[PDB]
Amino acid sequence: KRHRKVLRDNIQGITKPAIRRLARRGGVKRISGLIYEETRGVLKVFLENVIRDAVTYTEHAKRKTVTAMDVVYALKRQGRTLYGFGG
Amino acid sequence: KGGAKRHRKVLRDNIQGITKPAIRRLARRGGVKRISGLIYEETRGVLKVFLENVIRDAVTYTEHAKRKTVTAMDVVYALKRQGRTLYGFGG
Amino acid sequence: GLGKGGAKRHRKVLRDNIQGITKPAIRRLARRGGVKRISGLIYEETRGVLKVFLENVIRDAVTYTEHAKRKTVTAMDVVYALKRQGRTLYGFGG
Amino acid sequence: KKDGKKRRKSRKESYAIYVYKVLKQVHPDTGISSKAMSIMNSFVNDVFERIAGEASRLAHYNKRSTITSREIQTAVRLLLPGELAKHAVSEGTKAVTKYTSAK
Amino acid sequence: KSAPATGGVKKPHRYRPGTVALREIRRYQKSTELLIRKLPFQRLVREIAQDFKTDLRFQSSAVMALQEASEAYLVALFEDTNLCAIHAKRVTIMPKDIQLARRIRGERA
Amino acid sequence: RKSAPATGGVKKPHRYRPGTVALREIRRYQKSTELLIRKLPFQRLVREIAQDFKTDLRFQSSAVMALQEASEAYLVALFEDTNLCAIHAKRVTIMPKDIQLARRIRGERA
Amino acid sequence: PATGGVKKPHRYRPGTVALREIRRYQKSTELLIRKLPFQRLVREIAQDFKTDLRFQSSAVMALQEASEAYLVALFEDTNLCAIHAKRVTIMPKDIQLARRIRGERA
Amino acid sequence: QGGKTRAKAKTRSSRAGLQFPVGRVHRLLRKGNYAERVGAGAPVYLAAVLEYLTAEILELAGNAARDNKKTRIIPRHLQLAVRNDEELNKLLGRVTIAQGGVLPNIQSVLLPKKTESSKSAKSK
DNA sequence: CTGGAGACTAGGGAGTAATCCCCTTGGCGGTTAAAACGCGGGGGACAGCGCGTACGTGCGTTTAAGCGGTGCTAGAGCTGTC
Repeated sequence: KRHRKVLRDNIQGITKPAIRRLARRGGVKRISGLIYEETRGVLKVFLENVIRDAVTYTEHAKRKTVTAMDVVYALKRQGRTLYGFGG
Repeated sequence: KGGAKRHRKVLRDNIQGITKPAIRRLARRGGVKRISGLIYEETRGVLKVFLENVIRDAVTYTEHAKRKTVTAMDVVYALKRQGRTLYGFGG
Repeated sequence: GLGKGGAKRHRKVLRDNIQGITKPAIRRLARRGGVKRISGLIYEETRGVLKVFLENVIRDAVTYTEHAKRKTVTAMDVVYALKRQGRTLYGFGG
Repeated sequence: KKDGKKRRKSRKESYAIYVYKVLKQVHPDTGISSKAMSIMNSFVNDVFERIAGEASRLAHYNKRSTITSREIQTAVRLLLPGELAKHAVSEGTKAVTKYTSAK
Repeated sequence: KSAPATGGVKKPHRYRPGTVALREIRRYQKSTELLIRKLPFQRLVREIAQDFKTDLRFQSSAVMALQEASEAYLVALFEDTNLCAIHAKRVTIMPKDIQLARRIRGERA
Repeated sequence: RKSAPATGGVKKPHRYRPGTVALREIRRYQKSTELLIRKLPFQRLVREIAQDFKTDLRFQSSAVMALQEASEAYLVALFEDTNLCAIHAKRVTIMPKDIQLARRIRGERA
Repeated sequence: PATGGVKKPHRYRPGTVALREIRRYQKSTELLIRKLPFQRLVREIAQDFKTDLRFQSSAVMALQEASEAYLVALFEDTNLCAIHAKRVTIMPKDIQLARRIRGERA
Repeated sequence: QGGKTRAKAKTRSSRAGLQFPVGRVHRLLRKGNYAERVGAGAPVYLAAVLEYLTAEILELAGNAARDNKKTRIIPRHLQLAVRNDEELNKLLGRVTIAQGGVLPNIQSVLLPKKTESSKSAKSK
């Protein structure tokens, strides 16, 4: 009953208005069409580095669930420290 | 150049060694007058999957014989089992 | 004139401290960067850029020197400062 | 006991001698310049602190008072990328199994 | 009339390519919100992490923290990308700008 | 027979037209026996794949030749079927539409 | 033969020796900044922070090495900005932008 | 136990065939106050990792020395290795080597023709 | 080839290190139950490409005057002593 599906690219779930909103949040008047894919591509490489760091913390602690503590520890090294959710 | 000295990128390129003239000869031998551009990539892909299935059986034969060297007999067993029997090497 | 002129510097006090990095010197560093063309105003602007780096590294160095009760700044203080400045240096202190 | 000796036995933790031996053990007839010696002397010490910094932080996060091969192997994977991580741990587990196989 | 469109006529001064953007610029700077759908994002983090750990489990704080870090990183890239376009006598951010921004920061290489 | 790549001339209707050299190549390549694809680049491909499958593994000339010869024959036989798929439509160009149909009909990929 | 009357000098067109200077300088391993002017500059700056200070004659060398690498790397990043703006010259807005995208300018 | 070799019969470096001062690693861990306890197997793992990093760079430096036709390794050889491979660039992206110089970089406008690099087959 | 410091050993009683005894401590795996955010829904303005158009920017070339680097000549900060 534990159905599984071979990994298909669902990163395309990020839509153009979502990228438009992020661009408009950064004060962008017009955004190129190709960047819509690149922004998701940048999201992929940034996420991949984070989880690769994140899973190593969980593997060392033998804990399956992803803790907010473990995420901050990975982010603190890379410099992307996020205040909140940790103590 | 001893030691490990291994450089491994996220992608691989030894597949691309088989190039358009190599694919062209097979297409002409099969009588194909013209070949599309993306067939070159697909033909390389077809080669990859076909080789992978063959080696899977051949590897099991090689290790069962406690051999660190592959021989014509081992590849024949994999080829004969899969139905693509080869005559000319071994027997 | 080609000599015997009045624009011959002739002084080292209260001058040349910030202009010691002259036009060829900045060109030499820029050529080591591989660049092809140098703007005329880049030379004066580079003086301010170099100032912020020199001040920050020394700022950690002086505080390190005061902590060690020494009147002399060693390469270790520079290396320790450079570690937190994003420009690490290897080859000194050994 | 001293009383005539300069007693200039101040020691700075250095790895140049051990680095030089490694060079001879990977290149049979090759030399190293003393100028390049100072570069690698601080390099390995910096790598030691960086790796031990990961191990110390990892132990503190897990509320453990001990560091062993598990923490450092975690640190090696955590810092070293790609083939370097695979080979560094490969040397790492090679060392521990021979250490436990000695008297 | 106000904004007919329909079959089409030569439009007068209307919402020009930057006009609604300023409205969206004002709106997204007037308040703090998340501009990324959570449910596809939750699939995104789980999908990529499946290879490293099978049957990976997340936490409510973890997914939001990762989204916030990812969203801030993309915004931090946009503010650098937008300034690069103006440096190139352009007001539209283009893939040439994004290549330079990550390379100069060392992220690209 | 003059080619003259220069500006003068509007070319010719029959200058080894697309497929005519192929009609020459099919006769030449079906008149002799040989290995078509490159040998050494294929040898590296076999070694690289086996290296991931098994960390240490040696090879011999007979083994690699058998794998290459079978692969070339497998590709040639596939091209014959794929070209037969191509003739189904009013076209003489092999396309990915044909290779998907040919493989699915056989035991591969289905 | 005479003090005046020489023919047209063999002078390269503008932007030519840059190709020759590029190849020479990347192969070099020495500081391109004179040590003595740099020595006086660091003492003057440190005077405001500390009234009395000395140097080990190696920290001064270390500071020059870091400053040269900081400038050269910035110049390399600056060159990338110039080509992105369709110009060989590196304007003063390039360096200010280059340090803005990086962690500098703060 | 034993009734012989009541001295330094062997060192901890020779336990795993290593050449680095494993005992120094243990002392440095205690000196730096990384933790109140450091178990066995950590310094031997770290020493092997440090030895591997030392050997790979030195081998590349030796190979770079062969390119420059010099037996002894000048600091220039170190800079070429750390930047040639993406594996070593990540670790030392913000790291300077004393007297190491820089790599012979080139760009589009850094050429005679207008934004074209058709020249090839020689080192680039 | 003439000094000097470091890296190897020889020994001696404590510390940290593997080992192993017992009660309380955290994630997992199954159930649950009403609020919530997601699928497709159908067209509208509103803005990416791809031509202009209409122009102040950076390149292409030649003088110039100090500006780089080198010989002396005296001192000036930086190595080591107790």
